[PDB]
Amino acid sequence: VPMFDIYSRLLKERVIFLTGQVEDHMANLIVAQMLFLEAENPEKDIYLYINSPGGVITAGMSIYDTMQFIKPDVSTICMGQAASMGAFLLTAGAKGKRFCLPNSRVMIHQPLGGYQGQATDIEIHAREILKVKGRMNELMALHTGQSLEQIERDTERDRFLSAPEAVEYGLVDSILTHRN
Amino acid sequence: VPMFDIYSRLLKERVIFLTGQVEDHMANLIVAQMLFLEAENPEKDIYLYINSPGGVITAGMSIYDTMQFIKPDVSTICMGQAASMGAFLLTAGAKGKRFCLPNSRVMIHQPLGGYQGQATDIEIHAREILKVKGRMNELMALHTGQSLEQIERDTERDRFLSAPEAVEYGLVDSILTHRN
Amino acid sequence: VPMFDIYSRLLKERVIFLTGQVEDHMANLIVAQMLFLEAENPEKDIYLYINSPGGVITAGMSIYDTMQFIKPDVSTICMGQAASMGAFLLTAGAKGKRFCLPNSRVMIHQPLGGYQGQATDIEIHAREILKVKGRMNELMALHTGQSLEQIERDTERDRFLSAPEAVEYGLVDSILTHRN
Amino acid sequence: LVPMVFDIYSRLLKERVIFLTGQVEDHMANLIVAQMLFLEAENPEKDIYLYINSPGGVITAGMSIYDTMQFIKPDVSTICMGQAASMGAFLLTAGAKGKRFCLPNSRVMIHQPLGGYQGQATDIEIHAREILKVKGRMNELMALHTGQSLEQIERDTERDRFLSAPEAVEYGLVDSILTHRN
Amino acid sequence: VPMVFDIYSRLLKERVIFLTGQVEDHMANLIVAQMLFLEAENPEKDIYLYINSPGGVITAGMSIYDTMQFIKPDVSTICMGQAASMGAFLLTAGAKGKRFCLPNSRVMIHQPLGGYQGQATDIEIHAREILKVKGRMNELMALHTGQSLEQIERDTERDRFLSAPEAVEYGLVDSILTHRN
Amino acid sequence: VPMFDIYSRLLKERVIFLTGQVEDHMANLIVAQMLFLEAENPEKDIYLYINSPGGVITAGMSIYDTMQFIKPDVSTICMGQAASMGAFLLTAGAKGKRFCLPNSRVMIHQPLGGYQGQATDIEIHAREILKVKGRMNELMALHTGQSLEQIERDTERDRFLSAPEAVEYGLVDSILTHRN
Amino acid sequence: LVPMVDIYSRLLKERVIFLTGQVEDHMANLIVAQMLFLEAENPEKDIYLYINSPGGVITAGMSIYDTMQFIKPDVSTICMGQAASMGAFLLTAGAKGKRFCLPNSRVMIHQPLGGYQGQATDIEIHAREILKVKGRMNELMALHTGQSLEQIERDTERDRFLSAPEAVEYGLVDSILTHRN
Amino acid sequence: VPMVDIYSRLLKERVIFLTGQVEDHMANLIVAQMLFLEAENPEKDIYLYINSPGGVITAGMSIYDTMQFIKPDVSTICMGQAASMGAFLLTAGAKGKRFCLPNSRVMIHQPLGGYQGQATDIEIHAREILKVKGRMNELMALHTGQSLEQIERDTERDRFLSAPEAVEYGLVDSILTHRN
Amino acid sequence: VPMVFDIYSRLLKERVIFLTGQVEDHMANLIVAQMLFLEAENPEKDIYLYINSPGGVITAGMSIYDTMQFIKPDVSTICMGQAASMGAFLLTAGAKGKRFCLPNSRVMIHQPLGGYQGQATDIEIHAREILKVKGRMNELMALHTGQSLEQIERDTERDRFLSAPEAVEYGLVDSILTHRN
Amino acid sequence: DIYSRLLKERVIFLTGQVEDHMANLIVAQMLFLEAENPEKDIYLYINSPGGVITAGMSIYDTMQFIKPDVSTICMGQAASMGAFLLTAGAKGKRFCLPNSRVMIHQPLGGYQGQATDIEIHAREILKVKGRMNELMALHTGQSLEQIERDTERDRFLSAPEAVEYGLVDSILTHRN
Amino acid sequence: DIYSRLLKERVIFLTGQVEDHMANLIVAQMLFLEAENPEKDIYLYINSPGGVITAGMSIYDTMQFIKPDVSTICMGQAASMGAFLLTAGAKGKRFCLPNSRVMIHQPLGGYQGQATDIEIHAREILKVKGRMNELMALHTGQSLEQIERDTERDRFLSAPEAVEYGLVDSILTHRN
Ligand SMILES: CC(C)(C(=O)NCCSc1ccccc1C(F)(F)F)P(=O)(c1ccc(C(F)(F)F)cn1)c1ccc(C(F)(F)F)cn1
Repeated sequence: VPMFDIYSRLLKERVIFLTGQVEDHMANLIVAQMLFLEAENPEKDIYLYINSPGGVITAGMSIYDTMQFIKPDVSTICMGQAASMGAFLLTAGAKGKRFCLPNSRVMIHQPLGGYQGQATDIEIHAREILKVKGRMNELMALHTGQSLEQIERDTERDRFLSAPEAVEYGLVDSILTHRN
Repeated sequence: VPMFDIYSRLLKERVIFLTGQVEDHMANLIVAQMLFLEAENPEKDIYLYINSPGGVITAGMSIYDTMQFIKPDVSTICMGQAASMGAFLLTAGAKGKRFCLPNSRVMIHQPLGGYQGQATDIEIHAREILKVKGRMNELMALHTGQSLEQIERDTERDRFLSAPEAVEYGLVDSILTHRN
Repeated sequence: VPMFDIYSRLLKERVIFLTGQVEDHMANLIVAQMLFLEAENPEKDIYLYINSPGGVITAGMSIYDTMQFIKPDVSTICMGQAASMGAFLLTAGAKGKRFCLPNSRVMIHQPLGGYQGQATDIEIHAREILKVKGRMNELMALHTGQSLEQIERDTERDRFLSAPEAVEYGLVDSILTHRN
Repeated sequence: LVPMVFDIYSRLLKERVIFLTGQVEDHMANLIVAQMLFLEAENPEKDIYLYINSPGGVITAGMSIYDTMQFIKPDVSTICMGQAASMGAFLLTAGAKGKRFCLPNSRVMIHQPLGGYQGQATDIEIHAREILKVKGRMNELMALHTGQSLEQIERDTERDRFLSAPEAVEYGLVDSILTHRN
Repeated sequence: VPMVFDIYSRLLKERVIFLTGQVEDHMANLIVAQMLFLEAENPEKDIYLYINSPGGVITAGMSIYDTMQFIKPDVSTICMGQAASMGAFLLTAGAKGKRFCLPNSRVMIHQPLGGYQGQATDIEIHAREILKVKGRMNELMALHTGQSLEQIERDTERDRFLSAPEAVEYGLVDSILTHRN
Repeated sequence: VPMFDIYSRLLKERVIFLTGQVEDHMANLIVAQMLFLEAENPEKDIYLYINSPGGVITAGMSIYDTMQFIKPDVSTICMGQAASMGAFLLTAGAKGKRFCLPNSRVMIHQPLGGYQGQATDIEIHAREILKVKGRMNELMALHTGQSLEQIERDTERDRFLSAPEAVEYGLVDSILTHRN
Repeated sequence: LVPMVDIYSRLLKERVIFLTGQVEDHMANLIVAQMLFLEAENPEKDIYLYINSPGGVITAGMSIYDTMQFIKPDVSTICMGQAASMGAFLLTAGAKGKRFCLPNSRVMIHQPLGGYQGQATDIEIHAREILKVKGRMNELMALHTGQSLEQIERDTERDRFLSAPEAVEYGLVDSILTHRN
Repeated sequence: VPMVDIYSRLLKERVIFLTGQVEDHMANLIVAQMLFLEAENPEKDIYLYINSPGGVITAGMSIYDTMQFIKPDVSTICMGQAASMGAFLLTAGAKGKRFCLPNSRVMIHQPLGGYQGQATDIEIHAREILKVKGRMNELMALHTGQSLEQIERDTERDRFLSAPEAVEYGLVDSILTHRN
Repeated sequence: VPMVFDIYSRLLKERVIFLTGQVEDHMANLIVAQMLFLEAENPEKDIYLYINSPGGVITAGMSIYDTMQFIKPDVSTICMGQAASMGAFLLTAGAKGKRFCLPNSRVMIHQPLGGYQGQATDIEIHAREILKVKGRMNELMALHTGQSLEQIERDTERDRFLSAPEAVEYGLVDSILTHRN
Repeated sequence: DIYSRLLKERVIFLTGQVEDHMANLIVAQMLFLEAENPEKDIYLYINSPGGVITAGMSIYDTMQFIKPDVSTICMGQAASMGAFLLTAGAKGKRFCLPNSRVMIHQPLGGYQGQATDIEIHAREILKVKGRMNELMALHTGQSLEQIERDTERDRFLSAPEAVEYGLVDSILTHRN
Repeated sequence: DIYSRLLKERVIFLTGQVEDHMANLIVAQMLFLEAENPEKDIYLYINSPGGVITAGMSIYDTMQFIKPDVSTICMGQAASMGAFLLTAGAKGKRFCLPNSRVMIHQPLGGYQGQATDIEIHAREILKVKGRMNELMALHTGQSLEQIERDTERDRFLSAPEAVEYGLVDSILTHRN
């Protein structure tokens, strides 16, 4: 990692990178960077680049709730891909400030999970992932402006969206083409 | 491998052994041995020893359905232990002809299972193991003579029964102790 | 394996066993027995017991065409479970001679596959698994009496059937309960 | 690598913020305990802020954080982020009353202690008694912090039980929901 | 194995041989030895070769091929589950008129696969070899199917599946085998 | 690691290195580098050395879209090799500022991929990788000046380019041999 | 995995011995044992040794070679699939006029491979020995093929493939075998 | 392989095979065979084919002492190779009846050993392998008619002998070439 | 590593770069980075590249080689220990007149090594490509040694060791450094 | 940086298995010391079982090339290449500590491949053995023949025996 | 840093198994300390089960050779070479803590190869065992005969037992 090191200087310009699989510890680092920037200045926008194939729902939810919680607007920019929990956090950005780069791609689907144990415990845990599915679809509908029923239909199986399609789906607000 | 071998010669006396973990192939051996003894003589009792920790539920139901289908009474004898599907196949024997040896032990509990994938598939497979729990419990009421909601409670967790409690429970009819 | 071995002894009664995963070498053994049984007496029914979770499609189809090609009717009996390709070969028995036991279950779904390579290669194998899915669904519709659409809608995701449901669906013609 | 501003987690310690993240075990808990003492040392009056995102973990390790939280002069305010299961739910409900929060989409799981032993029957009895004594006390400390009766906590912890943020408020595990900063 | 002689032994005295699974030296040698035995036992009756194979080692397949062409008996081939690559090749190499697909078998054909490791000089020796192997396999297939060598070349560059009807139309087999007479 | 290391020192002169496999994390660091240099001087050229055999397409597209978006020209110099995604990122520098060293080579082909699962899902991901192949060829045709179908035939299979043939093909503009 | 009537045993009654797979001491000893036994059964009748091998251990192979020359009966060798390296040597080692290739079989010849680990002094002892075995192989190869020593040397420095026809014109084998007459 | 049993039938002609690594169990097999052929006719010759890289010394000496002990002369035939303890049992056959096939080769050397532990125990074991080295060289001098000192000088390092050389050295009496 | 700045960073101030061990992409890049920094620091003062290497990835070496010829300053190559294959190639590629062995270093040359696995068609592609690489390697070799391309071809078919004097005599290096001059 | 401080006293440590990267870090320290001062001695401490010859030769040629006299001090052991580099110190400056031990033997090697390549690589290791022997004779003042006779097998020398043999010059026991 | 900081107070820690690289670290710290002040005592805390003999001997020859006395202090355990280096300290300046323990025994070893080589390496470990036993007798004041009767098998000495044996000079109980 080349020399403030490269990421930490970009953090001074309110830039945060979410990269790779979503799990607790990289999630916590994003949360901490957001909380830190809100302290440095609750008025200025935060920029979160998202290149991710997805990952742990509860961990992405910590970034989501931090995203809504803090004062600053969190702008999202998708480069490479934003899949599943990655696509969910991209559309979670402040309305009007969610972006895809021209050849970034997006994928949405339904929650994934797995359990082993007794029938009683399996029902508990299956009941809970369905509640998570419903919560995601609602939040998904809310950020995209699609109906709940459109989210449900379209996430039952993997659905890919090009950058233009994700603009037209309401997942992002526009494409970043070149700096003016 | 003591010797025409010791199990095949024991089979000549209508004696079938269900040892160890219950799965598709060992269960198939027993299905075939029962079919064969039935072909030899539909009148005579068949003796099914059971020293088993349990195992795959559908594998066991292939034995259960075969026991109930074939004309001969299938007598069951618990030596060692009959746990989970082992207990089930022991109480499935012809009423009056189900026996624990003096120190054999019995354990009953609910189906174990699990699966991983999309929420929608998790739901389908949770539903299914719940349906199985229901049937298994119904079928246990049938054979032991206890109320459905008694079985449901006695098997939510691991529940041991000594040979006496297993008779008093309805699982077996009597204890074997000394040949007459 | 008990002793003439037990499976050989029941071959004499024109009973074949399909147990466990469908793959080439076990499927081959099953085919070899059908050809033998037909060469012994092309007019008598053959009895195929099925307890399997499914397996390789081409291996399963090899059994299927043999069942149809040979002179005898092939009666299919499901014990334990007949899943995926096991459900297919179950329903492919002689019309009117297809049976579930009271407590066996059936499950149906669409083909599984997978491949790695260049986009062009992926396309060739993807086209092929869809054709196979097409063929399987057509045959399922033929053997159950259900519309092609019904089959396709019901096989996108794993669907379970109790023995009663398997009869009401056209997978089997009746339940075997006791030997009359 | 960690971004620097002081790495990121050190700067947020200045504002008296501490993250509990991932599996609870001895060294990550001892890290948290050490921060809680530092904070109490740097200012015995100001509040400490403990972010919890955890599936739980080793009970004795969690109980080291817990006793530190009660022992210290500072009120410790806990904030659930993605999830607080098992020892994490316990430590969440253990923060200063009125200062325990769920983020709107965090979730809480409660259940009973896991464990087990291997050895002679005589020793199996000792270790079974111990985990039963532990389960008894934990139930009591959950009843105390949540406000639920001891019997209720028992019924509800025999099996896994999920609570959303609002249900966690209604249950007494947390006090309110943090939705937008004021 | 199930007795009646195990069941393959029983179908061997009816001149049925089973090519099943991957093609390699030892299963291929086993098929060759069955043909020679069936040829000794009666060189005037046909041999029945059931093929359910995904392919395998080319030189092991060619010991089966040369043995079918060599022995006096005709070798009739029936493809039951799949016959892919070397599997398809041995299927199409049966006695003309006596090559069948069961109705739901499939066939796949393509070009040789291989691999070498070592010095440039030996890489070239081996690369040139497999190209020649390719040229002979394409020739034998054209011969047995009646396609032009050029057609065989086009259709084997990449994997190509043929259903049982399509195989009949391609020349790869002679008839489908539906219900026994 | 000869250290403020040597790459940080080369960064000062707007020299970025792309070495080895393309993947999310080395790709993210090149994007962070590119962004940092724009912020320094959004007018001064940036130089990307490419010595790579390829890697994950979406990770390369994260770098590709960053090159086009940022205000500065990105000059691409290939040393050693630019294979697959590496060729793509090479041909994607500024027209006129794309170089090969004398004995470096270039290799181009089509997307490689692999999915497994249900036939329906195989179709979705097969269809996505074909979309990816088409959009890759379009941008390949756009940056080299060849036609969509010339790129299409030349990329069905692995195709090697000497540094002269790279120039002739429009993959790069010229060859650096000695420093002026 | 075998059929009974056992199949290779039955083919042994026709004086047919099989050399499949990699040459190593134990598979080789099995072939010497069948050769010795077949001699004792009748020292005048030929022996048929079908060869489909990539090669293998030299000494293990030399144990089949010397058995072949030692025994009274002629050992006719037949290549099916491939006879590579030690496999090829044993092919061309058959009785003169009775070594055959099947039409699409193939043959590859090269030089001894080995390796050693140890002290310089011991490295020399073993390197010399593998060079001496290389010299004895090229000689016995020059003998059985009718080629000069120098030609065998040049042609085996690196891997060299021979089609069935090129093997006949090289002296490895006497003639191809297309159909049972 | 080939039960027709090929090794059993050659044993009836008094032929024993020593193949592969010399260890207690295969050597016990050779001993058991020699014992049996003595008990069958203590006067006819026995024929030990040797193709062997050597092996454990005490395992081998059990074969050696059995060869001298039994009334029958044990003719030895090297075939392929006889190295180390293979060479020793080769030359240990009956005088005038030790043969090499023309292209067999022999290798001789001193014993190999390995020990770990306390210095006091290392001495006890190093003393022992020197004793075993002295005895082996002695016996080897006695069967080759070479001096002890010549044997000692030649076995310090690996020495290869061809079939003729092994005759010249006295390890075998002559070369079998063609059956008379 | 010892600090002094660490020992290698300190020798970089004296314009000394170390090429140690297997040649692969990341160690090659650090070498290229170093040379870009040394030219920038002073486009005229010589660069000293110590080489002790058994070889490695050709494209990775070729990134070093082309960086060496592009940059303005002369690159002086000092062999110590061993320069084998691509390491030999990079040592003889230093500034003409300034390529050295130390007295007991040894050099080894041979032809490219590679390996492919796949369809026959792609095997053709990659075998052609490695023959293309072998030719240019031989050509750049002859250029830097002065030997005829034919001589290079004959002497790199197999591993060929050269002592320090032999490498001087061959054109690989220009002289030997024995004691300090 | 304890080795860095000790480096300031012109002390370089040869520890453990000899291979390319540690040899190269050995060479880099010797060049740095020469540049810091070409007239002062360097002290190379050796505690090694040996290792890769070409790696040791890169250390050996550097010791001869650089201007400073490289004194060698054996502690623990110097076996095989470790003892070659010990005997290659500046004459009169090669030291054993009282309870170090020295082991000389012959090159070890191994190849796999074609017989032609086996002969190529075996010829080479015999060439290496001769030059190892040549240089061993050179620094100990024994004859090539004596060295060839003494190194065919493992051979242990104690500090006194290492002085008699010529491998080292004397024994350090206590600091004067 | 905590260990660097205790090194400034002339304290080195010998902890765990004795092998080449941890032993080199110890030797480097001793030469560093001797240079920093060749007149001031060095303190060596030993908590170790033993380990490689030649590595241990490089420590041992450094302790003897350098100017400063090396006072050794046993903490936890000093077994085998651990015990050897503990009795290696300056007479009068070797300590045990009250509840530390000490184990002595003979050298352990292992070779594999030709008989002639086994003899060579077997001979050498016996020489090593002689010198080891000779040095121990020296440092403990016991007779040679006593040391080897006592070390032929594992022998445990408590702190008072090791004072009485001559392995260390006194016990440390509380700071004064
Ligand atoms: C990128 C380029 C600036 C470059 O790497 N300089 C490295 C020197 S950094 C530097 C500079 C000033 C002060 C201090 C420093 C340092 F180092 F102390 F920090 P360049 O010189 C180059 C290109 C290719 C190669 C090779 F060998 F890999 F092929 C090599 N060098 C270059 C030249 C020409 C062009 C044109 F004309 F084509 F546009 C573009 N780029």
